[PDB]
Amino acid sequence: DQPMEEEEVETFAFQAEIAQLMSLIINTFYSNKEIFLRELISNSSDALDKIRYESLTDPSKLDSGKELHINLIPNKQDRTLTIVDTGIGMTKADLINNLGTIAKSGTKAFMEALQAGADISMIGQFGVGFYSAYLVAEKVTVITKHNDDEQYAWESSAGGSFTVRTDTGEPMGRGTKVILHLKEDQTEYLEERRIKEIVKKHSQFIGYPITLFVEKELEHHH
Ligand SMILES: COc1cc(-c2nc(C)nc3[nH]cc(C#N)c23)c(Cl)cc1Cl
Repeated sequence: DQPMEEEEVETFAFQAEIAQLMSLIINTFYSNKEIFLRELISNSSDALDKIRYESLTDPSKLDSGKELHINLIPNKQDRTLTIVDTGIGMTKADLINNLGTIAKSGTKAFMEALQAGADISMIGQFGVGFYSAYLVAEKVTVITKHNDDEQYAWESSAGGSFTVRTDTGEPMGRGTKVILHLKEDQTEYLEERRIKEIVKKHSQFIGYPITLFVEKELEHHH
């Protein structure tokens, strides 16, 4: 009897300082947790800047999709908030290198800044704004697709490790999805009014379309 599907999953340890940062963030009380969304939208914008730049000299970079935009997708039934972009995306090595195993100077520097009295909202200036996701999320899943490459899924609940595997669910043309599985007391970020006010307040200068898709699984059809 054959399995419908089978795939290899790799588990990697976070570099020490990244593990420390994630513990501080996911565990500590902060009054301004809404900044996570700003940080994630900012990273999407950067990724969109990148594919756009590459396409300037090689238009075929956009064969996997010309539209450059950001989508925000609250799903109250799954208790997830997903941010999707059609940016450059990442290779498997990119995921492993850039989301856990190699620490930049900004990781330690940021924690030093916080100890010296800085605010968590500054996190983006240290290049680690992604991890601010764990202010509101207990688990984060990153689905990503780069040109000429397969679709991969990265995931961590911040236990000091993350997994990587091939994603065969729903094929993306190109880009990245960051799926936040929200903490039970952070479900306000699934509400339309909350998402809208946070984007209005913090992402006014993002130069790409940002579009809300309110997701609901229709009855008897989950
Ligand atoms: C600079 O540091 C990071 C960047 C990205 C990232 N990279 C690319 C190519 N696209 C993205 N879209 C949304 C993202 C987010 N968040 C994102 C991630 Cl997932 C983690 C880190 Cl630590």
